[PDB]
Order: sequence, then structure tokens, then C-alpha cells
Amino acid sequence: RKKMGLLVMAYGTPYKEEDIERYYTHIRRGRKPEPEMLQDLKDRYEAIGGISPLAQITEQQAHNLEQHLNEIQDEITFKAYIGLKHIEPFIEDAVAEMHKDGITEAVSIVLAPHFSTFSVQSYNKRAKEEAEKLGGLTITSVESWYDEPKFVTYWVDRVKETYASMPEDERENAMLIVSAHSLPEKIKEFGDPYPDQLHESAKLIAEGAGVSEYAVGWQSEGNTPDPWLGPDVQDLTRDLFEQKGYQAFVYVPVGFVADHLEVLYDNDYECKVVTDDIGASYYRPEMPNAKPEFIDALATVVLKKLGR
Repeated sequence: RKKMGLLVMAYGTPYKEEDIERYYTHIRRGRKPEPEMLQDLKDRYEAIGGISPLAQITEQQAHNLEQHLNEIQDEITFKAYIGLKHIEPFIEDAVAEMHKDGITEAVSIVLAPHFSTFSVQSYNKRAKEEAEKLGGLTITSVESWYDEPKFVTYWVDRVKETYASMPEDERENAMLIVSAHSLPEKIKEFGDPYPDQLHESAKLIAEGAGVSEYAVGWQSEGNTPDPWLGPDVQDLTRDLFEQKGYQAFVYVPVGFVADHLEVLYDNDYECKVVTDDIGASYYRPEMPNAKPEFIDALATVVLKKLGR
């Protein structure tokens, strides 16, 4: 049994209400949010059911993956380490931990299926530079996994169930909106494949579920310096309805893997407000979270990367 480190990286989420300030200050490059901003951020977390369940998902995903990988093959024993971008344990901390435990070989994976220079590449770079600084630790990094058959099927099956559940009439006038986290539009100057990968994910899911009509949109953009990738899901819904009058909208935020704020609020609240206003039905299938089907897809991605 070869010992290998499994570095699972993610954006990060506060652990308790008192972390919101520092968590958002970090995301905003040092600009701590105004008292008024802080206050409603808390309100949003409360509306969605609370903060603590949020961070648990990432930990559960990492541990279930570890446990699953170690059961499906007999050559390697994986040890999972979580490295986050906006709250401890940060990426550097997780790498330092691995080095401390005597890990010399590691494989990394970001919990976001699509690659981006702004996101994934940045995480991978941080993980590798730290390892390099410490020395004696080598890391092979997965860059994207949106096209993993097992991951595509999870969403294909969820879309099928949803379309099957709606009345024939809504089923006749339904629109599938596939989305991911918006990023500054400037990434395109670097030839960033992020937009293309999202569109490809949308094609993969729609075709597998037999959906002829679907659209791609973005959500959760930032503090507008230069424009961010658009169109936003809120605007896209309005637009699409005024044009063809879709009686139902199914949101598949394929860019996200858990029941986090950007799904529970930006979709379940913000998009629902729009559908409620226009009198259309709102549908948003369950996120993969730590579901066995999902953990199996992640294990396969990691095994393929190592050629096992």
C-alpha cells in the first residue's frame, strides 16, 4: 500500500456567524464590509438555514472520497487534506500538514468541475509553490473533470427525474438553464477555456437527458471593476420568458457541487423571485454534496489521473 496524500481544495465557507467578517474581508482583498453589508450577509445565511451545515459538506466530501478510494483499489492508501482559498485551513496549511506527516507524493483536486486560470489554476499553483518551498513533496493536479461520464450521468439522471415530475403542459414549455460561477470577463484575453467548458457541460447534460432547449448563464459575480461573465441567471430568466413564455425553468448550477450560499440563495431565492414574479415554475435538482454516486465519480477522476 503506497501512501499518497489527497489534497481536496475548495473556495471555503465560514464555520460560524463570527467568521463572516474575516471571510468576506479576505474575499474582498482586504476591504472589510460595511456594518450594513455585514448585517445582511448574516440575514442571508440565516434565511438559508444556517452556516454550520455548510462547512460540513466539504469535510464530508473529502472524507467519503478518501474512504471510497481506499476501498475500491488495493495499491494505494490515501489520506485526505482540505485546503481552502478563503478561510483556514488555507492551501498552504494543508500542504504543510502533508509534509509534516511524511507525505512525499500527492494528487490534488478542486471541488469545481471546470478549469479556469482565475480559479483552478490559481489553487494548483499555490499548492505546488508551497510544496516546492518545503521540498520533498511532489503533487499531480487534476485541472478539470466536468466531462467525467459518471459526473455527467448524475446530472443527466437528475434532469430526467425533474422533467418526468412536471405536468405535461409545463413539460412542454420548460427551459433548462445550466450555470456556473461568473468570473471577470478578462480571463478571455488569456484564452481561458472556462466559458467553453461550461457550454460543453450544458451540451453534455442536455443531450444525455434528451432536452432540446436549454441555455447557459452565470451567477454569483463580484464587485464590478471590469465586466463579469454574463448573462446573469436572473436576467437570462426574464429575457427567455418575455421571448418564448416558458412556463417552467429548471436550474442546474453544474459549476457548484454542494448546498452552499450561491445555490441556496442565488438560485433558490433570487431566481425563484423572478419565476414567482413571472408566474413560472421553479425547479432546482439536488446538489451532489456527499452522495455516493458523486463520490464514486470523484474517485474515478482521481484514479484516471494517476493512471490506475
